[PDB]
Amino acid sequence: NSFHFKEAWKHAIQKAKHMPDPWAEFHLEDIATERATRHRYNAVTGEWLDDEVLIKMASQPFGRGAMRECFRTKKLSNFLHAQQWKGASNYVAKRYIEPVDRDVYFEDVRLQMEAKLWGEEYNRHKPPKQVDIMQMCIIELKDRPGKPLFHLEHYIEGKYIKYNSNSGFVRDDNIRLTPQAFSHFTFERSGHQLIVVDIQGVGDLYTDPQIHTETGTDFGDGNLGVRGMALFFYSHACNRICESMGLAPFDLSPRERDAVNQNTKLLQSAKTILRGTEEKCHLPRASAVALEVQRLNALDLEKIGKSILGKVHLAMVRYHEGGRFCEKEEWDQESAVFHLEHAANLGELEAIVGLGLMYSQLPHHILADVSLKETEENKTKGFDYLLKAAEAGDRQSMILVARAFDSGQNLSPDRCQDWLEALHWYNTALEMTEPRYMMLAREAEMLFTGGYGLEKDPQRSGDLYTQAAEAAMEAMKGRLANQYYQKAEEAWAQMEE
Amino acid sequence: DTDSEEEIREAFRVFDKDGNGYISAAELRHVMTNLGEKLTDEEVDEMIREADIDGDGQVNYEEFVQMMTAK
Ligand SMILES: Nc1ncnc2c1ncn2[C@@H]1O[C@H](COP(=O)(O)OP(=O)(O)OP(=O)(O)O)[C@@H](O)[C@H]1O
Ligand SMILES: Nc1ncnc2c1ncn2[C@@H]1O[C@H](COP(=O)(O)OP(=O)(O)O)[C@@H](O)[C@H]1O
Ligand SMILES: [Ca+2]
Ligand SMILES: [Ca+2]
Ligand SMILES: [Zn+2]
Repeated sequence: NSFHFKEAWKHAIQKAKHMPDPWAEFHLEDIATERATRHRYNAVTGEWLDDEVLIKMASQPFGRGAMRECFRTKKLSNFLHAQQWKGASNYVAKRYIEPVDRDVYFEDVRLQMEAKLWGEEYNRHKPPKQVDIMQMCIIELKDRPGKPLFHLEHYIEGKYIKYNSNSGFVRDDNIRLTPQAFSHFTFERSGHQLIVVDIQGVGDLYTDPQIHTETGTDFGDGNLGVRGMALFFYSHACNRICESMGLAPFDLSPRERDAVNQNTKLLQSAKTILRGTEEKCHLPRASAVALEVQRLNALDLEKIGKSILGKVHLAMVRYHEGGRFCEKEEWDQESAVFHLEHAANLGELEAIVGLGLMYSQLPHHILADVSLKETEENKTKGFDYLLKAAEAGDRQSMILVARAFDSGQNLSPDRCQDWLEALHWYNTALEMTEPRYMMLAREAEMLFTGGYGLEKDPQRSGDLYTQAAEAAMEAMKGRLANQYYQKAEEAWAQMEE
Repeated sequence: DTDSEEEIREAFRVFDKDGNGYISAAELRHVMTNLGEKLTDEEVDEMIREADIDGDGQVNYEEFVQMMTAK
């Protein structure tokens, strides 16, 4: 009921009344008026409102980026009752240089409005400096040839600064903490489902942001998915705003951790100081591997592929292997193995298979050119990873564990040859989908002789030789099927003496 | 009374920098800094808080009118 700042508002209103139009010398009011339909979006309700607007747009662009060109525009307000063109606000109207689908504009609007919602959520935690993402809408010029669509936003006066990109770029010159902390906050608060990066604008008024999502299916072509998240966390050095809100640091390797800690002195000389009213971070997740394995265990439903953080670490591994973090320099294999270990501990089946093959001194796909040192601990670890992958549904790992229990090949020294277990794994492989008749004949041999815990079973040996003969057929191996039928008859002949 | 209302709507558009219908703390900071007014960030956040009756962290047009048309 009391207002002690009314005169501040009114003094500002008077200062603006006598403020010059920054675009006066471009004479946009002299441009022939055009008619357009404005589509504005509400992201909480997911609803679109359209109206008819009048615009005066420059004929030539004032700037162009990689994807869009920008035109200076004046537009009459529909909130005011009778505004004249002398007082119309200034707007930036962006158009894609290469022609795109009409839905790209609406998807970009949804992206920007979602980023704005996330900025508001960040503000609700009482940060030292609040943020805001500018609203962006669409104007359709139905009288121009082709009925072109333009993105429309308000013109922001001041120094336009790019604080970070969507691919790991970070502005270290006169480093600021709010943009990076906001991005990390969006990563954690969304439960690792999205991250808002490409923070750029005037001060803390942001525009043209980018969102990386878990699925990577929405928000256009700038959504690099978990890979984009990795690109952020390879360069993000958590500052005091991150810590004041309880954001766990991302697990970086020693090399990467030192490379991002090299700017800790500049981080300490930043101007953004905390007050203490900063609260702690729809279900949020922490960025640390320990807390994430605690959560995954708390799920209890013994699982694989249930952590986006593991997928981020796997993306880091693949980026290291592809040469994304090294210059025209041998790529860092130790840090790649670090992030592969982390991905494996977080339930990434590809990482588990890769580490099982690497610790077993076997050929592998991911990080193919990396060969790990051979130790007994590494042999046990390789067999354990292969067994975990086999119980997780990997057929290659199932066949390898079967061969380990059969012949001893790649079997951990702490284990023993067990032909019943090898039969179990052979059959688990055969019921999933090297050829079928080979494994069927191996089971038939093992049951014909017996050993290593398995008792001689001529009946099942003959049955499996018959199955292998029927599998040699359906593969154009006639003589092989004939030999398998002969071996089945041999196995059965022992039961009549 | 009619042009006062139009003036109040004009005054709201001065601070609603992005025209979404809500004056945020960042927008007020930007507008104050651009106009040469000398207010600290704490004073800007307190202005938003004072006019924020609903408690969303922002000032809508209704609350802006309540603040402008005051005793
Ligand atoms: N509201 C604004 N106020 C002032 N300058 C702006 C505004 N919006 C954009 N600009 C300027 O226009 C330039 C180009 O537009 P912008 O980068 O947003 O689009 P883009 O071409 O889609 O970008 P990208 O190349 O990153 O995909 C920006 O780098 C910025 O300098
Ligand atoms: N996305 C939206 N959906 C519905 N109404 C909106 C939306 N954004 C803004 N408004 C309303 O429109 C008013 C501003 O209209 P107008 O001045 O014509 O827009 P602009 O300032 O973008 O040119 C705001 O005060 C608010 O009431
Ligand atoms: Ca606003
Ligand atoms: Ca409000
Ligand atoms: Zn951080």
